[PDB]
Amino acid sequence: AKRYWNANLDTYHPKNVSQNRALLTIRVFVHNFNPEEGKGLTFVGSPGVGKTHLAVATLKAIYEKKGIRGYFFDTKDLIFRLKHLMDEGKDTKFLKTVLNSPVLVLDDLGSERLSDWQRELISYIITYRYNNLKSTIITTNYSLQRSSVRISADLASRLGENVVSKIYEMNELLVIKGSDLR
Ligand SMILES: Nc1ncnc2c1ncn2[C@@H]1O[C@H](COP(=O)(O)OP(=O)(O)O)[C@@H](O)[C@H]1O
Ligand code: BEF
Repeated sequence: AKRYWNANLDTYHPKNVSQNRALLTIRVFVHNFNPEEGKGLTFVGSPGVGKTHLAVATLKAIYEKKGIRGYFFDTKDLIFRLKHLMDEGKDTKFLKTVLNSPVLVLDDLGSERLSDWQRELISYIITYRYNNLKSTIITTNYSLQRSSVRISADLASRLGENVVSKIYEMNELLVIKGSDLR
């Protein structure tokens, strides 16, 4: 939540061409934002590059220029939460607020390997937000370096083809290639 208390599109000073184009693409996005269009952004790249930074920035910028309140979740944290109240039987209120949210950030989306019930929820949340035009921002890890449909096949390996296909329709892809990480 608030290790990025200071993550503004203003505190952001791009450190290369990649980070600069992302910033301009975000500013255009935040400016032209209709929650009824269900368009999001997808941030890909290595660790320390600033993906989560820009995702939190985008979430705030939307809220400070459009007044639309969204949510930031770590994907694993969101999944563990839900799986609990899924098999506790009595909290749907949290699930609806997540699914029906105008803006949702899925941070570190299934970066590693996931169990069947984790793949169940991810596919569920994304298909719902795909069908009901609910704008959703994603940050994800890309392994091998040098290859864009590989950002899709590498993602599809741990999420499935169906999901990555829908992620590609709704979102614009922004690769971030900073070096030296954090
Ligand atoms: N252009 C930038 N300006 C200021 N701080 C940055 C920038 N890029 C990254 N950071 C900081 O570096 C740290 C790691 O970045 P992070 O967003 O977590 O990268 P990733 O999510 O890709 O791992 C964060 O604390 C973030 O605030
Ligand atoms: F350290 Be990461 F790419 F959120």
